Amino acid sequence: SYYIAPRFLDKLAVHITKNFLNIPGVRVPLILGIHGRKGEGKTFQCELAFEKMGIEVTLISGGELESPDAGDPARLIRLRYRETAELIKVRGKMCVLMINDLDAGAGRFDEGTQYTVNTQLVNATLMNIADNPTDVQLPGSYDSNPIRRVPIIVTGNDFSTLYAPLIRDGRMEKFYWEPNRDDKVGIVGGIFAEDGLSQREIEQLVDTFPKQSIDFFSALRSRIYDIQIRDFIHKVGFERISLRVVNSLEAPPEFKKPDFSLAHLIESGNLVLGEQQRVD
Amino acid sequence: SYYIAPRFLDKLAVHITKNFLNIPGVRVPLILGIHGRKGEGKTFQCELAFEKMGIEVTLISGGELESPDAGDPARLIRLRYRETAELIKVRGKMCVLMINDLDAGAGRFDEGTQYTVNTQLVNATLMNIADNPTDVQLPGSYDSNPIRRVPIIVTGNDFSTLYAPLIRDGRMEKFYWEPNRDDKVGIVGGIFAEDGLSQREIEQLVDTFPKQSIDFFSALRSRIYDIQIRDFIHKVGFERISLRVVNSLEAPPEFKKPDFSLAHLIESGNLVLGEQQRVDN
Amino acid sequence: SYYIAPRFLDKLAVHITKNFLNIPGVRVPLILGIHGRKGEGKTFQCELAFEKMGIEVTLISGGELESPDAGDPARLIRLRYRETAELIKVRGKMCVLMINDLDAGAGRFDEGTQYTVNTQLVNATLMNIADNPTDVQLPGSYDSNPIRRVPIIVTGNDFSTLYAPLIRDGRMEKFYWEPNRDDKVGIVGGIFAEDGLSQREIEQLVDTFPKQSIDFFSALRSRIYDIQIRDFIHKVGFERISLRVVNSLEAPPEFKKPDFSLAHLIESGNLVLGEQQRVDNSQL
Amino acid sequence: MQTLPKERRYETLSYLPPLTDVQIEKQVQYILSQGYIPAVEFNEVSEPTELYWTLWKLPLFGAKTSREVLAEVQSCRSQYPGHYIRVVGFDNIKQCQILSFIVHKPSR
Amino acid sequence: SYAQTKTQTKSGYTYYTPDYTPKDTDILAAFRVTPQPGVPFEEAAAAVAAESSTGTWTTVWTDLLTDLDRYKGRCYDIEPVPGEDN
Ligand SMILES: Nc1ncnc2c1ncn2[C@@H]1O[C@H](COP(=O)(O)OP(=O)(O)OP(O)(O)=S)[C@@H](O)[C@H]1O
Ligand SMILES: Nc1ncnc2c1ncn2[C@@H]1O[C@H](COP(=O)(O)OP(=O)(O)OP(O)(O)=S)[C@@H](O)[C@H]1O
Ligand SMILES: Nc1ncnc2c1ncn2[C@@H]1O[C@H](COP(=O)(O)OP(=O)(O)O)[C@@H](O)[C@H]1O
Ligand SMILES: [Mg+2]
Ligand SMILES: [Mg+2]
Repeated sequence: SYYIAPRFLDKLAVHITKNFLNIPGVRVPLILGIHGRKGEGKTFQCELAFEKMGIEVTLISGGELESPDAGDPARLIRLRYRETAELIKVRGKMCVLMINDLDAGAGRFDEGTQYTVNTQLVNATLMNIADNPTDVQLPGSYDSNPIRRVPIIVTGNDFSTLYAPLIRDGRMEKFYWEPNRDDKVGIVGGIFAEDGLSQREIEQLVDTFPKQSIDFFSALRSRIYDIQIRDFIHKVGFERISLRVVNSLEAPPEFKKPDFSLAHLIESGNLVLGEQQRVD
Repeated sequence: SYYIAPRFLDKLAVHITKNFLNIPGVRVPLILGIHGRKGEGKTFQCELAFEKMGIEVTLISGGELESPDAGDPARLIRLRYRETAELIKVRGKMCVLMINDLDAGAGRFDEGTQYTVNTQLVNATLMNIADNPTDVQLPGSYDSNPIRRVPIIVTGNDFSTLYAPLIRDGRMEKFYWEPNRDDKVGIVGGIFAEDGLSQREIEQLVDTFPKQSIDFFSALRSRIYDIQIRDFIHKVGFERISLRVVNSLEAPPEFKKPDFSLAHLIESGNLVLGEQQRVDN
Repeated sequence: SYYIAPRFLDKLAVHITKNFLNIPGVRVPLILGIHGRKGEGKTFQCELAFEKMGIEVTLISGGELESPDAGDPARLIRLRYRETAELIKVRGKMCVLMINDLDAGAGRFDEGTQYTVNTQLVNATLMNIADNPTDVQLPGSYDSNPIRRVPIIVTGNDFSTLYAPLIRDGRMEKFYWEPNRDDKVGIVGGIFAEDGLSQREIEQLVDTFPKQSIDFFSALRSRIYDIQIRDFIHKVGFERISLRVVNSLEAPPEFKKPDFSLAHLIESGNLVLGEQQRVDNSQL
Repeated sequence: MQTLPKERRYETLSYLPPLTDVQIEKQVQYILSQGYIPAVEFNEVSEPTELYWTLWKLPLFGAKTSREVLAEVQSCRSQYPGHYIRVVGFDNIKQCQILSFIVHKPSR
Repeated sequence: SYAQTKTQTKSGYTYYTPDYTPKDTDILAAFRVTPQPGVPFEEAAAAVAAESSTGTWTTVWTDLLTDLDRYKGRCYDIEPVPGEDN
């Protein structure tokens, strides 16, 4: 029931549609890349959009091709591209392959500041697919028969300089997604829709923290049981909190549905602000 | 006899209980991070809180997270996690894994500093356990059996120098430690509890040195013993002080409890400040 | 025959003996750090002190704390600590591990200077041993066995360029050494004790050159022996001076004690001061 | 003088007194130190004629510690209490088995 | 921009190879190769050396019980035919 921003949906629609469409005289970028701040919800929006459209999605982890002890990215991206192409025929629906954190989540500090051998391989593989999308080749069992072209989505914080050729060529399209007031109200409104908050209340939350990530507001819901747990500990007592809960056959702890008010959310908001401030 | 701050106690108790409790819908972070200033009572207080509740602790050293073998420290963490996971199923009580001083193990000091592949792997491992705590397996095995969830306690000096994806709302609950006036009075009061000081006197001691770490009071406490030992060395003699203290078949030298007066302690406190000031200059 | 300052002897005697004694309800710092200006007698007076009390020393160089293997300088400190712990059990005497010139081992100077992981891990390891003296382990060998506590002595020029949490009152006892007039007179007097100078003469030597380290006065004696040695080289001849010091089956050359006077000592001291000034007032 | 009793034997290390869990740990440690691949085999009957034993799972190509091998033996032992179980060590360069010894016999 | 030079510590631990020098006890073969359009020259040569020897692109549990470099044919030289395309 989560809200999707109209702009985000439009950018996905046009890219997927145009690639699948067969209009002569027209050139289309195969790869689309989205860069934004962390916890903006780029991954979350992509997954939602595909469900509404009903189009099949193949997901490849950023850490799956960044790790030295994983395999071969060059052999992997090719294999995933072929498999996605098979879905269109069998499934009879549009199929898209997307990558998350191409230059991130590896564990390395640089985050694309310094290139790696593995970084070079992805660039090489992607460039080959973008030039010749219709024909993609594995090491063995070369097939003469062409494959249906498949659109690619990529999300990150920023794009490396190695990709600059593709963008100048116009083979890659870069979309910068930043939330607005209207977008915030939608997303915040969707999260707390089940709780039941007035329109005026939702506006106040966004106004309290004008410059905040989308992830923060979602994280606020989690710290509602804290008061109950803290109070519960006292009745049981510190001496034997562990034993009863960890490995004892008794009735499981029961918590009444937390009351939802704006005051509680502001108090919780301040605490997370303070902690983030001190850490950075 | 040692005082634990209620703030510090309630923060630990909730995180550890919440991991073992199952509440539908709520996403609970696995790791708790305690960070602050040096010698403010981060490691010491954790020990006290694990004694009162009476829970089993698995320790990992800070500088243990680098080896002359690739992969080896990353394998170390998974192994220690699974050992703690088994303990819950056997003993029938809470168990916790604490990595102390994680700032000097994984933390990037500065841009200049060059790192190996091991530091990459340790960040990569901790992200996996924080995502799939129930599904932890060793690299290259044919077991794949669901194991028990184990909460992690992490202590450091500066989290500003620590891999960015690790410090996330869903992944790690951070916590900043800084004792207040009341907190200081309680703790310092606990140190000098056997000495016998009035409430007013204890207040004055904190007021004299307000911008001080907790260890600073313990330093002067231990220092009110120097004169006695120095007198003992002279009487015995410098030529035979080793045999009289290491391989002696006699009775250990007793030391009468020195005078613990506010005026004498302030004098001693000024002396320690003077030592720090000399270094600072 | 050398004079050790009573301030320096007391500080060392107390810290070491305190660690071996187990006074109940007292938390003791494991590491003693001594810092001061260069050539003031930090290292030298330690070696005099350990010899007097007759206690065993294990030595770690400062420049030893870097190798092309990851976490290998960190492994060395643990190994050298355990070896010292065995000496107490077998020989039955006090033992001390000493790391000299730690400033050049695990310290960062500017911001430009690129370092390595080892610096980070050396500081990590020293904090651990200070925390848990009884529990020191080696990688690949995990055995539950307690070992005896060993005190550590550290010498440095500047501690400012060192990881902060490692220098705190609980973890390390700090000591600043800067000898006074009475300390100077005592030490310098101890060097020239055999020579035979009056009290007033020894006072004058310190007064003439007040802003000087201890090493200055020990370096002064070397220059008085120049004349005798130069004359010896000439008499033998430059051609065959080598086969008369290294591998010679003859009685070693003997030198008489030179005229140790105030006037002669002053002149020599002025010449050394000129030599120091020359390096300081250098353009490029 | 003493007459030798009739007893059935099981190749290597069968004449020594029954191996303790510490002793088996040391023998597996030898296999990993040389760089051989450890593998677990099990069989219903112990006969000199038969030379193939049914392989338990797959060879352990990525084994870092001897504890990982012993954990695989305990899994097969709990599953098959009445089967013989042995540990083998494959060498890739020589292309031959280097060590093979029995760790479990059918209980009662 | 700020560039730095460094010293480092080390942790420590497949068919087309032009660096290889042929042995006196080797069987050598010359092929006149014509690939399909859209196939590289070095890729086509590596395919011939693999398929005429052992093949084996994917490693199985049986393959790890033997040496892989010992029994393997390799391409060491590529020369173009004059006045001809691909
Ligand atoms: N609550 C307390 N009661 C009695 N003594 C305390 C207490 N808290 C701290 N201390 C003393 O001060 C020292 C502080 O120890 P830690 O808890 O290791 O400090 P820290 O915050 O972990 O310092 P860093 O950042 O790891 S160096 C202890 O060794 C005790 O001597
Ligand atoms: N007490 C003394 N009696 C006789 N000679 C001394 C005495 N103290 C110092 N000296 C001389 O001066 C030198 C000073 O040596 P150190 O003890 O290394 O000084 P230092 O302060 O440790 O040098 P740094 O700071 O490590 S470069 C000694 O080697 C002796 O030659
Ligand atoms: N439209 C949305 N509705 C609800 N939650 C959202 C929405 N967009 C993002 N989120 C939240 O964002 C988090 C995931 O962020 P992610 O999609 O990975 O962002 P990014 O890729 O920009 O880092 C989740 O907690 C998810 O609930
Ligand atoms: Mg600590
Ligand atoms: Mg020195």
